[PDB]
Amino acid sequence: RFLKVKNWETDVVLTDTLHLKSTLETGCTEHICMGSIMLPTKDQLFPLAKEFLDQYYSSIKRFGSKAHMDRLEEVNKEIESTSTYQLKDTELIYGAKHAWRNASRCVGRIQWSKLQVFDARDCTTAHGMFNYICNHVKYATNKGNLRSAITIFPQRTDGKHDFRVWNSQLIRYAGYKQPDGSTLGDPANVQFTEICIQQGWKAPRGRFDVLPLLLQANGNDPELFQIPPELVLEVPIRHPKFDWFKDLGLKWYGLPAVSNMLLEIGGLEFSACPFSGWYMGTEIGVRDYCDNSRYNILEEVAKKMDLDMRKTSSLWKDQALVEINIAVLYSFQSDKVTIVDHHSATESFIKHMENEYRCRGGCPADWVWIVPPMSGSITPVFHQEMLNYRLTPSFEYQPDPWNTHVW
Amino acid sequence: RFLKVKNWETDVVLTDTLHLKSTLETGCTEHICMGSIMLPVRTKDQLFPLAKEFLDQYYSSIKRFGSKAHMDRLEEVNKEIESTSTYQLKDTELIYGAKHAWRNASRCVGRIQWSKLQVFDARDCTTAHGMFNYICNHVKYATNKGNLRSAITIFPQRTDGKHDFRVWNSQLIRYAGYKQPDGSTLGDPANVQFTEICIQQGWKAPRGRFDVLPLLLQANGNDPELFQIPPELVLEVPIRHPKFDWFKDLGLKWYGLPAVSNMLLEIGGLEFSACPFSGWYMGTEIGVRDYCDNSRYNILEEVAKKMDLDMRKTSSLWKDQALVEINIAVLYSFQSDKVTIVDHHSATESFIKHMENEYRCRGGCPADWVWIVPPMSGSITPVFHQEMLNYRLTPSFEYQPDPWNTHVWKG
Ligand code: HEM
Ligand code: HEM
Ligand SMILES: Cc1cc(N)nc(CCc2cncc([C@H](CN)Cc3cc(C)cc(N)n3)c2)c1
Ligand SMILES: Cc1cc(N)nc(CCc2cncc([C@H](CN)Cc3cc(C)cc(N)n3)c2)c1
Ligand SMILES: C[C@H](O)[C@H](O)[C@H]1CNc2nc(N)[nH]c(=O)c2N1
Ligand SMILES: C[C@H](O)[C@H](O)[C@H]1CNc2nc(N)[nH]c(=O)c2N1
Ligand SMILES: [Zn+2]
Repeated sequence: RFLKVKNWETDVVLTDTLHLKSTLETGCTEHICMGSIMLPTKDQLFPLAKEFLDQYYSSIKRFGSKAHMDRLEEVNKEIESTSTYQLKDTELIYGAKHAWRNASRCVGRIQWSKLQVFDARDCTTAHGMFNYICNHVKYATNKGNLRSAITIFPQRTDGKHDFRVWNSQLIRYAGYKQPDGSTLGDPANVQFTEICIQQGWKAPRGRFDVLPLLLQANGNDPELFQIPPELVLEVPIRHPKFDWFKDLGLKWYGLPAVSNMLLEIGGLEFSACPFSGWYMGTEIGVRDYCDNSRYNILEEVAKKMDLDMRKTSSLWKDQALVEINIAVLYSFQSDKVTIVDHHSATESFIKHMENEYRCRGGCPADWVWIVPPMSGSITPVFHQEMLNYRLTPSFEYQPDPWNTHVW
Repeated sequence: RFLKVKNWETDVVLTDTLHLKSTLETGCTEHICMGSIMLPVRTKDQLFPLAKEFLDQYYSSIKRFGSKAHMDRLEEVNKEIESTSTYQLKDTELIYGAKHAWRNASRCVGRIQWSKLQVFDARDCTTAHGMFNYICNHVKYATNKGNLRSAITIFPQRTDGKHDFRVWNSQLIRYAGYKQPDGSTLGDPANVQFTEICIQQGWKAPRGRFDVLPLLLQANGNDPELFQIPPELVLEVPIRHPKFDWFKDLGLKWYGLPAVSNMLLEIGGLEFSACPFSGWYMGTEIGVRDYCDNSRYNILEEVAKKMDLDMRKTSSLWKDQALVEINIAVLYSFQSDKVTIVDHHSATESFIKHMENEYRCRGGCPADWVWIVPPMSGSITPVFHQEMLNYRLTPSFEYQPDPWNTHVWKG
């Protein structure tokens, strides 16, 4: 019931009590751990509302006050009559910030209270969605001095009128399977690109074509919009020492912005809620560039470095990996686009954990995602025991809409 | 039931049924995952089902389930348990059990090897001196002048828990650590507490950076006794770098034989509290953890200094660059001296093939991702992208507390 987490580098032990407030299920049982699996009515709603409103009124030091009891009363009345309820602005803001605070896979949460919340609940059409999203993109980008933001579209009603952004991120590159058998662009995005073309997009057919948005308002068929090119800040990738690096023709975008997740606050479901921060360098340099199923660039880079690729034991993959990651960080920093390295981010997270343990009684953290995909044990998070559990408000994965949607 | 694991690089999906045979707990519940927690005297009544599960598993493995041999063995074991409160394994059952505890070790990336294990039966041992001899023989056999062979040496099982065999060393070969009055540590900081124990017990400490610790051995619940492994049996590798001539002057070396000596082997309900086992190293164990952990030899700074890297900001990735060079050096050094070692790319690739084989022939392969993924270059190894299921099968190796925390001193 009361649980200890130990840091094996520093011997610091912290005690977790926050997990007792956990609500949802983990995927694990006493017989099987699923820690490494990527995807493990009126009646239901009033408890969820009450749970949330209690935590909110507690946060503003007015728990069990008349304003507390009056709002619980009001939400209760409203669910009774209408089958749902509407969050106050103060509650929506609190809820969005806490969904981020509770996101166990996010190493960037020291920042959680500084989130700019854009209330797009008054949106009704796909053109409106497009407008809201351009404004989000411009605000968050801020000419390279990035600011965290979320834009929240209307909540689910009967579920036949869902707002969705069909894109997985606001900004992503097209992928095209070629006669050649190879893939041009991002292999992650082949299926979505086909949907875009099939819906009428005219693809430039290059290696870094920013995808159009596919927006679904009010459960209608999604429509296509292109983000103003001038709002998408991109960074050409060069290396501080290797002059040939630029010749690889690599670039990435400045703004990481997840658009396929579902935000749950007080039992209400916000199925379109694009959110953004800034990159940790490894995300681009290790994963986007070096995953065999992605741009898969290790081979080309190692060749330009003139390394012995004959045997795995020469660690050519590892050498080229480091360089690619030095290049990414240098390029963002030179163009003054906000980026964080995995050493600084993980150090920040350890501090955030201590804060959360001290002020909140714990911090749900998923070690499998928090530990960077390179140089794991030379980051402090590797040595830090973490407990993973699900608190609400939360961000949840949801299925790609082309499976749900009836055209 | 059926559980599926996906590999996100290949889209290959595997189906686990083996997890239905799991019994012990994981630490996890439907409300909390403890997948990153390092650490998440039997009665007769408990013992006969444990013996029976094991014997049914053994007899099935030799295609003799339900034979007269199988039935007669169950009867014989049952009678021994009710008569003596315990039982003895046949040599064949002991071998099978030891191999299976390895096959079942979910934190072990080297399991493709599991069926090649030399088992030394040391159940006739009675004294610390006897244990010393057995362990010397294990070291010499496993070392094989650099052509390393996996092995385990199994000392007598637990009886009343007051007569335990234990190796107090956590590994058979490890280096001393000495806390200095000024707060610095000489040698390996992981081994300071044990080093102080050896010293107190009468060890004459050379007080250098790589002093091989003496063995501290407990037989039959007695106070443990000190013994020095003959130095000519302890194979070591001086670490040098293929391109950097100054790497040798760091004065680094490491031992060739990784040999765990503090774990408990459970077979059919019986508990083998002293069961030292050894394989060969994966390079990162030394180059990443032993050399570069802040709490271990902590060489990153010195290496990066010598390399003249920009050390004013982490974003130059100086630590990452030094890290790779050190690991190249370890692999090169072991290879040049013809001492078995495997790189983390080779080891993980073989583990995936092993895992897929097991899913096909066994219905599963319990694996702990947190431990299986290497501590450098995680996602450029195939295991990073492989979903895994962790659960506990027996026979098994288990952690046990250090014996100095529990021992009743006789004086
Ligand atoms: C401000 C700087 C931020 C940093 C440096 C950061 C860092 C990260 C990183 C490295 C990941 C792993 C991404 C991956 O492997 O694909 C992640 C995941 C995540 N973060 Fe953040 N984060 C930031 C801001 C945010 C914000 C603003 C939110 C929400 C408001 C958020 C919620 C999440 C969620 C839900 C995930 C898991 C995503 C998934 O399941 O695919 N983070 N964070
Ligand atoms: C044959 C070559 C082998 C290789 C390359 C290898 C590889 C590894 C590695 C890298 C670890 C993680 C070490 C760490 O982080 O501390 C490990 C853990 C382990 N392996 Fe092996 N292994 C080998 C043989 C063996 C043998 C012979 C056994 C027993 C018969 C064994 C049982 C284990 C166990 C029980 C662990 C978990 C240790 C603990 O919890 O402290 N492995 N293996
Ligand atoms: C807000 C934010 C900040 C930041 N620094 N990075 C991000 C990364 C977003 C992202 C980019 N590319 C891929 C992903 C995820 C996989 N790593 C997508 C994903 C896939 C699956 C199967 C499950 C899941 N939960 N999430 C997430 C978001
Ligand atoms: C048979 C074998 C082969 C191989 N390649 N490597 C090994 C490494 C053994 C080892 C060496 N140094 C430390 C450890 C473990 C953690 N890494 C010790 C440990 C500590 C704790 C707190 C728990 C635990 N289960 N195990 C294990 C053994
Ligand atoms: C199977 C495994 O869970 C999967 O490859 C994970 C591992 N850790 C990760 N960690 C982060 N931050 N992001 C990821 O996409 C993944 N992928
Ligand atoms: C806290 C965390 O579980 C701990 O640092 C683990 C992580 N993964 C590991 N993996 C291996 N192979 N060996 C270890 O000692 C550890 N330590
Ligand atoms: Zn778990």
